[PDB]
Amino acid sequence: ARAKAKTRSSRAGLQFPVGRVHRLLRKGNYSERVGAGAPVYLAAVLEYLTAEILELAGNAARDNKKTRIIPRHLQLAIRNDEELNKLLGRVTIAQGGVLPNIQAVLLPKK
Amino acid sequence: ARAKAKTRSSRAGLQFPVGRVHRLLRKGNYSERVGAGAPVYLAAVLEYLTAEILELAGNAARDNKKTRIIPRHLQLAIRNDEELNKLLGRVTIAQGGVLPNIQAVLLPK
Amino acid sequence: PHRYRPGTVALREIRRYQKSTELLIRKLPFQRLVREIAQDFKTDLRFQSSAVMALQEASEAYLVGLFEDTNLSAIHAKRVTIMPKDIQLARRIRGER
Amino acid sequence: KPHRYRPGTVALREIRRYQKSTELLIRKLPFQRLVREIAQDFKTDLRFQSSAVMALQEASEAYLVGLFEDTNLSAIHAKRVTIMPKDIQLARRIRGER
Amino acid sequence: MALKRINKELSDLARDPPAQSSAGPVGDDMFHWQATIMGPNDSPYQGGVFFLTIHFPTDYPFKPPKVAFTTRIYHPNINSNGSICLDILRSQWSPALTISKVLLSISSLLSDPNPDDPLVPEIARIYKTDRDKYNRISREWTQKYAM
Amino acid sequence: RSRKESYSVYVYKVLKQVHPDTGISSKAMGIMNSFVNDIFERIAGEASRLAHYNKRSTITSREIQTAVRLLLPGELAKHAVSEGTKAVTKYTSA
Amino acid sequence: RSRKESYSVYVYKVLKQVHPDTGISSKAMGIMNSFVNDIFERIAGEASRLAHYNKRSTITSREIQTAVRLLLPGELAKHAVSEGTKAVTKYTSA
Amino acid sequence: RDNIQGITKPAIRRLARRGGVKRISGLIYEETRGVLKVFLENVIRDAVTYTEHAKRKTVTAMDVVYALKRQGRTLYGFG
Amino acid sequence: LRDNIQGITKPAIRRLARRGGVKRISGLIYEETRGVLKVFLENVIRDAVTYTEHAKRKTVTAMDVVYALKRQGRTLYGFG
Amino acid sequence: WAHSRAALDRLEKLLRCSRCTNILREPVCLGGCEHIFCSNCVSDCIGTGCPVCYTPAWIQDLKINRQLDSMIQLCSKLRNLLHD
Amino acid sequence: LRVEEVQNVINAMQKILECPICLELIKEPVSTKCDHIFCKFCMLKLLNQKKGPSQCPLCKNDITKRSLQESTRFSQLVEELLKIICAFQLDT
DNA sequence: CTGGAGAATCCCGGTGCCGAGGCCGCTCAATTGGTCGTAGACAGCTCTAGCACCGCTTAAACGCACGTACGCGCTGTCCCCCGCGTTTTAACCGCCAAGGGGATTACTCCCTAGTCTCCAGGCACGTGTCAGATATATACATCCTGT
DNA sequence: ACAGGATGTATATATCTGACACGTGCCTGGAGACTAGGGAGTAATCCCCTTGGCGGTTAAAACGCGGGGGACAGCGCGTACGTGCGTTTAAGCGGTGCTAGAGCTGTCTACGACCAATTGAGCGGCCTCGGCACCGGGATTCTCCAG
Ligand SMILES: [Zn+2]
Ligand SMILES: [Zn+2]
Repeated sequence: ARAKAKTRSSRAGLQFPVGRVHRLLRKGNYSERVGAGAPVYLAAVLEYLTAEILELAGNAARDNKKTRIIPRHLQLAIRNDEELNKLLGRVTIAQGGVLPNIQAVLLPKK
Repeated sequence: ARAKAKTRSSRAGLQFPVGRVHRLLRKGNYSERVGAGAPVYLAAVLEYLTAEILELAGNAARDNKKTRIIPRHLQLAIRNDEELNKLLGRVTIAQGGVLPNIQAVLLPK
Repeated sequence: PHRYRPGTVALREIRRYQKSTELLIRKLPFQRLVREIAQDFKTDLRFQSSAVMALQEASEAYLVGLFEDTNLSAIHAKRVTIMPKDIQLARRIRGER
Repeated sequence: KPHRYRPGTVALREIRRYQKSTELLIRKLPFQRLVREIAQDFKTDLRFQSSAVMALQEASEAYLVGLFEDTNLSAIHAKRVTIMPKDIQLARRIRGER
Repeated sequence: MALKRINKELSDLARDPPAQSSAGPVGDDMFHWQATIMGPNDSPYQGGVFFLTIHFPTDYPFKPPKVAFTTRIYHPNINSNGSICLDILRSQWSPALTISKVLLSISSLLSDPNPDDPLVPEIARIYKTDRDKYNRISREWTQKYAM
Repeated sequence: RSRKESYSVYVYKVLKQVHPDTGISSKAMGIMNSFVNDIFERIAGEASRLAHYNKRSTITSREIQTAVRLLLPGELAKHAVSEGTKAVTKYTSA
Repeated sequence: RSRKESYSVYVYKVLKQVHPDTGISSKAMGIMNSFVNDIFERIAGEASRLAHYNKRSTITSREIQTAVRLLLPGELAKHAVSEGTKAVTKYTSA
Repeated sequence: RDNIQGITKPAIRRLARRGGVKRISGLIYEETRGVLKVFLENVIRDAVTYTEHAKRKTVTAMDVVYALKRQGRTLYGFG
Repeated sequence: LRDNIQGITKPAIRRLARRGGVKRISGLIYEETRGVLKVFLENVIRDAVTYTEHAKRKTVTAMDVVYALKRQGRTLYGFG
Repeated sequence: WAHSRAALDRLEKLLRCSRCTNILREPVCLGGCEHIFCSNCVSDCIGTGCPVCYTPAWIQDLKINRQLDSMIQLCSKLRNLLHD
Repeated sequence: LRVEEVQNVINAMQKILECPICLELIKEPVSTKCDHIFCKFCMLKLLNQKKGPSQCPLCKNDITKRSLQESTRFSQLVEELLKIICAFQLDT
């Protein structure tokens, strides 16, 4: 009888839950008060990050002729993208493996 | 008319401030509540650590025939005691310099 | 009879392992190792399968990183053979010793 | 007859001289000029405190002396006593700056 | 994509022909092209026209074409097979490169051979040690090879 | 029967929006959720500090944008700040 | 005319209690203040994570000693636990 | 004990091969397992002190993840 | 304000390296030492200026400098 | 011969300054923000990332609009030849 | 009158706005900070033929993929100037 | 391998100073005394999951020969880096002057915490089908010894 | 450089299967509406400190020249490790069984946040003298060339 409740995520055209982010911020022991636009901005930033990661992983999986993302595609994508590599150079992925590279002196004379 | 004001540091037999640590913890945005014994325990830990640092620095300074502790003595003590070297291996001391060492290969023979 | 000269089987198995993702350490001896490394701190611990897999993944990642760094050291030393000097040099440069 | 030491003895004596004291080694005025030139690529007409430029210094020579400590051991592992540009790049790649 | 890229390359050159040099297809196969290049002015090759063929790759322009002389040329960086050692053809290849431009690079190499990266080491000795008689060797070859 | 929260549904919507014909394995989905949690923790910790040091008490868009700028490398930060700002602006416009 | 906080008095008291006839420099005093701060934020931040991981809301002596055991390597942790427990026991005795 | 020998020589060889190593000298296996065990008590000592602080008698994967997190070795895929 | 990266003189670099205790230095070290020192500068001041401009002040404090050093895992003592 | 005026008008509508609304003075677009103002429009507005967008100037080096300067000078010649 | 150099200048514009790497009329601009212009998909075949950092196509090195931005300053002008040129051909 | 010459280094004494050390407000941040709502300790039930064990498979681990390719020691070189005298340049110290911007307080108001009500979007739990794993039969690329 | 034999190695088709993508039921956390209170944004003012310049000193830097140590290419030798094959062993799987400890709900009380009144502890400021930095001079020692 008041109004139809619209989610704050749909208000800003986002899929990530703005309310959940706001709750985590207020219960995350970060400050005694949190601004209104902070969760909206944070959700958009996280959405951009995960979208870039997902599109790179999908490109890798389609290059591997698979329709499901396994950790190998994520490892290859983030370690092939130079800047994502430095952003996530200090993290370890289970079942991710390493990258195919051979030192120049090790390969035969040919 | 209530009672003589006794500091919580004097209650625990410490020189480090206890109420000040409690205030810092409560305004430090770590939890909405802080236990009573946590600041007391933390003040004792800090006092022990700084006492070790100061006694090592004083020993190093009296080795160098000086009465005032300068950052050179602090750097020497930290990099000489391996335990504090491991604790503080990622911090540099202003005007701390380096400890005199030479690789055996470089020394002439 | 046929005989591969030393240097090609190594390269082919490097290629085979660099695309693989399975764990290179056997599960049982590693579980027995961790169960005895952890027993000197507290008696009769219990471990979850997820926890032991996490230990195995983390230690294998650390080892493969250490090996690629020490191989870099080996090429820098004008060699192709790993020797413990390179292991120690990498350990000390990375600030672990 | 002029007196000349063999190459290396004065090198070791000036190793000892600089490994015992803590004086600043980089000239302050050109250092702060370089720092200001670095900063002008981000914001114009920025003002710097003497304490800030001194802290930037303290960080600067500390990082350089650490890098040189690493590359010296890199060179001696290379079975030589003269540091080469490849040694410092190896040191910077091992630690993970590239 | 490779074929269409070829079409516009020949189209504009048709409306804007090069001053001296010329090129074109030798049939329906657009990947194989023949070109006639004349010796640079005031150079040992002056007066002679050298003939060469072009082999477009399957992913052109993303890869350099295979080009070699069909006319023998005396050059420190060119062999008797017509093979040419040119830097832009190996490493700094870039789709932005066009047939008209790369041909002028050849002319420049004719005027400026590169003994530092020889394909025939002996000719490189000829050019650096005495450029004067290297001209004499180069010019006589043009009469018997390029004409 | 306890209810636990994850980001799997949102990650799945983002995937079906970017590549409408791609799937996620359970291990990969867990890795993605852990990555998102790690990024959230980094951003929140940096923003909370930036608020604390300047004697501030509120987590606003400006210092979280600043935290993103320090943590995200290069033009990753440039795209992220722009996309966050447009989202906040359009949220405020309605 | 603002009022500024430091640990100078307490550091000086501990110095005089340990070595009664040893001086201190101003730069050394600043380094000591920075060190004691850095340790304070390290311990407090670790105690915050210990409290949050166990779904707890109070930072007590248990979480602080757990953090001390995590950060202090070996012998200092053994000494620090003993000195802190002695202080807590004496405080509770009064 | 003797469980340190459980990491057999071919296991070190194949780890090195995944690392890009061409050949191994005989003086590498007893050092790799020493580095491995040093890392193991570096991590397990934190994992168990998390568990005992949790009033738990088992070692959870979350505690291991936290122990790796403090040592700059964060792990993805376990929550 | 241009052309002071060469202001880091050759004897200054030699003295820095000898504080680290190197015996012999090749002539091909100075340029890439300039380069790496450069890179460290735009790695630190890039964060320092952002710290300053967030507070809406045009003067860079030593507090912000040590702040940027701390956030890169190379904390500094002696400035607060 | 008649649509030429409409063409020219659309030309300045797509190229003229939106702040000045007259002849441009070495205008430079900082990037993703749609600013067609002259450089002197922002010569004193440098700061706050942008006069409008408030997007920080990541391109510290002057990304000179060589192609756009070419376009505006060709627009000048088309204007000159059109108005005989 | 003066028509011939009018079309010469028209050729000048269309040359300046042609895909330097592709010779295809750029329907909507895609520019990097090097201010080069692509007709789309040239960058994706660039990033497919190699698995590393990209190299600047006309210039030396100013691209690392996806550093481009959706420049729409010429998108409206492409079909516009095409309409004027075709109408002017029809007009005269 | 054993001695003088020189040069740097170390050790000792007189001198001036400014920074460490100490004392006087005083103000606010510490204390003390009540009060209340609540989070953690504690008890009890449980059942998921971890621990232990037995039997069959066989891949992987282990041991031994070999011979070859790489680690490593000795040799010559020349050129590149180091020790040192000389001239120059700009760092460096001291002083002075203008002011812009950092550092406070007043005050308001507008943003945000807190609360109650309502519901739907997200989580727990079946659920079948297709992407993916595996077998087997290939075609095919690449090493390797002989020519 | 080339070629055939042999060992891997990429490819396609067929077949099982269980993990995922979806669907359904349900609830609590998010949303809407309202309220009150203080965080801070703006304006005004004060002045510490940054910036800029000028002038004299000189110490450090640039430059150069001789010359010798070492980085390097080369060669030869010798042990050590990749490659392969025959002989185990224990990982691996499965299947079963047991129960301890994690995980949940329900109480209940100590206990920490909160507020009000008070006072003394540490800080700003303001002296004051000796630890030391410096200058000068004499004694000690290590490298180097000659013997
Ligand atoms: Zn304008
Ligand atoms: Zn194109």
